[PDB]
Amino acid sequence: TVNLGCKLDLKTIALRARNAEYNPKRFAAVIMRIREPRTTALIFSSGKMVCTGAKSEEQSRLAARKYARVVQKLGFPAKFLDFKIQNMVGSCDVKFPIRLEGLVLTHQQFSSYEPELFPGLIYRMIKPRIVLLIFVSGKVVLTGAKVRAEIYEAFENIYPILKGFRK
DNA sequence: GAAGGGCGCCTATAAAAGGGGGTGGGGGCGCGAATTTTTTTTTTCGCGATCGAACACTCGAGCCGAGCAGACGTG
Repeated sequence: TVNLGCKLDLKTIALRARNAEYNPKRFAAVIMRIREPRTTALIFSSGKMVCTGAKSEEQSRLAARKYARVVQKLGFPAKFLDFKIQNMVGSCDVKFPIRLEGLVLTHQQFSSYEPELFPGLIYRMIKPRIVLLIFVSGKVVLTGAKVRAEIYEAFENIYPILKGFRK
């Protein structure tokens, strides 16, 4: 997220902008999307904006600055204030099938495998407090992170266990 | 045209931000919400209660008759 520091007129924005859309009857924020690092932003009337989609923190800082740029170019007193990363998402694969019934058995306290509902196992780490999604093919997705190290650490913890249930 | 293959959305997690929306916590006014029910019968009482209509005798105040006082007319 980032705060622009001033109030704006989203309808004018919607009118001016070329890569945006606005619908008060649907949602309050105006939606913008740029090809740079290919991203999307949520701009509030309050002066707050949210930026998602970047594949690195520098490019997200880059994209947000680019958004602040087009807002300036509209004639508005944009300010790059209070920039902060709120979440990071990662994934990887291990290339082998795995034992999930066992994993949920041996980690009952954390796991919440629901094969009926969502196909993969939901694992809630409490180290760098991270949420993982593990699938039978071996693919793994991670979220809840604030820095890359938490992903490597959370994965560094889970990888031996997973190899240990290899089929 | 029915049976089937293909395409694409669905649910899940996260996370924040703005505002509209749902439950309950608490409060309070209403007047219907009427549930109107035929009951369920159990009288067999059975007296002794209470209770208001029904009615008769006595007293008090006013009027009329007799007694008495005042006024009018004749001897």
